Amino acid sequence: MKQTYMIVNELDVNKGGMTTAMLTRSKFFLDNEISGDIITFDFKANYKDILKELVQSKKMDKRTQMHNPFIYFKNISNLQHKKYNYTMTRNLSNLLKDSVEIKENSRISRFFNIMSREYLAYKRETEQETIFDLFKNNLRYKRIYFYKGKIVKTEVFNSDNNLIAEQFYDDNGYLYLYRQINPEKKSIGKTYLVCKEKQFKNNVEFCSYFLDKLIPDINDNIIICDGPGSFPKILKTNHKNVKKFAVIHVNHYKNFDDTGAVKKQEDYILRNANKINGVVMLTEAQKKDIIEKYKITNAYVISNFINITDDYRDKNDNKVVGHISRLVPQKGLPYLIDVAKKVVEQDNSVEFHLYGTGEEKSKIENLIQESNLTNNVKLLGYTTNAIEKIKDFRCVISTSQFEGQGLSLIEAMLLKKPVVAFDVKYGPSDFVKDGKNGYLIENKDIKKMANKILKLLHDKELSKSLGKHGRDTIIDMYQPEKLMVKWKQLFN
Ligand SMILES: O=P(O)(O)OC[C@@H](O)[C@@H](O)[C@@H](O)COP(=O)(O)OC[C@@H](O)[C@@H](O)[C@@H](O)COP(=O)(O)O
Repeated sequence: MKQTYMIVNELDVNKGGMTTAMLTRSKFFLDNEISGDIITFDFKANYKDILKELVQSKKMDKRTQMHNPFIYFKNISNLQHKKYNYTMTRNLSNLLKDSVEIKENSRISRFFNIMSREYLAYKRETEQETIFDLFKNNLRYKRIYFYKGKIVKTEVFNSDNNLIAEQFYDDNGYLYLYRQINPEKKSIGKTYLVCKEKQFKNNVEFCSYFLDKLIPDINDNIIICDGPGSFPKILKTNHKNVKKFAVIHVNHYKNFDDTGAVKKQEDYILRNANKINGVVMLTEAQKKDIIEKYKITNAYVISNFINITDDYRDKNDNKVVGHISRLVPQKGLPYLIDVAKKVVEQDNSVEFHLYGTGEEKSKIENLIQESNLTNNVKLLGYTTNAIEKIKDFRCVISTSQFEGQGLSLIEAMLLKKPVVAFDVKYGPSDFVKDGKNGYLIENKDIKKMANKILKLLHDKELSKSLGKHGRDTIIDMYQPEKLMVKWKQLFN
């Protein structure tokens, strides 16, 4: 049967967006006898520890594997030697051979050659990590990295101490990879593979070659590009039999813009749409605006699997409005404090709870101070247990000006809760049924959002009845077996 290779630049912990969605997608795929392997392109010396924590935290599937061009070309370079080459290590043992070791503490140390009458290098020693910074006239020109007893990587610097080149070593202590890095532009340039004895113009070229070397061109092996900046590496491949679909996650338009502009990264993925086997997106509304901005015929509509099956008995009848989302501009919290100003104007017993951490903490604190809704509108901060404090809220307001699918609300609905959400660009219009499960209010209409939010708070039954429909509405639209069937229809 057919095997999948999802694509993104990096994978780590504390990443809860694209990564979570890609990793969730893999789980369902394996259950439908299709492999959901990930492809990354960055160098992590400890990439093995990061992958094990994700599996242990039940965020990654044991069956999901990760392909990386540092791991791949190391395992191939490892084959061409038998013994460990301590050449680099001894070259360093030879640079510091006759130098005084000034141990500043248990971690920091400096080497001084009496004959050279100048400090030669610095040593930072920690648990399983030892770094060497080498100098010439008190100017850093090199950095030697050690991890698990062996040299893993060396970094070369210039006069301005800016990174000019990186070198990657295999498990037999040999140079298998190295690249040029533009000093000021901090951009990856001329990449040189050693075991292939090949030269790549940029990282994009190298990674295309890495995909050609990893994914065997065949009708079965399908490539799903999820990372927007990862697409050039997938568009410029030599595969002729391997299928390639792109997925637009967030809203494609340039955020908080009225000029009809589209984010550069996401603009390029849609202009080369023809070259791909199809450009898939979460909402049907985006399939229209995409056939408007790019007149595409390959655009498909498949939603990101909903991993929420929460069933509970809501009895907490308290006048409280909840908004669990990061404090990013796209959430438009300033509208939420306008809605709160009109809500607390009629009913002074209505409390506003905002949960999350981000770039607008001081913006909201000065906004809450204005109008003096201090005890009413409060910030609860980051919380692991979202469901528990959500179960307590009477209703969930979304003042977000743009969104991908409205995951924040799709979750509040699954927690049988009413939702007064602003009609968003590819947002609530897809699930929020005005009067049936919530209140889709036209954007920038505080007054319309306020009176409706008050109506939910002033009707213990209506709010519970609307919310009861909410969970059933989401379960009905977003069905795994048919979502998987939509995926299968693209693969077949
Ligand atoms: O041209 P290159 O030199 O090869 O590299 C420059 C390139 O333009 C960058 O690598 C891209 O910004 C990164 O590409 P991606 O968009 O595929 O990276 C994914 C992104 O970093 C994303 O934020 C990540 O998956 C984790 O997100 P989350 O924490 O929301 O789940």
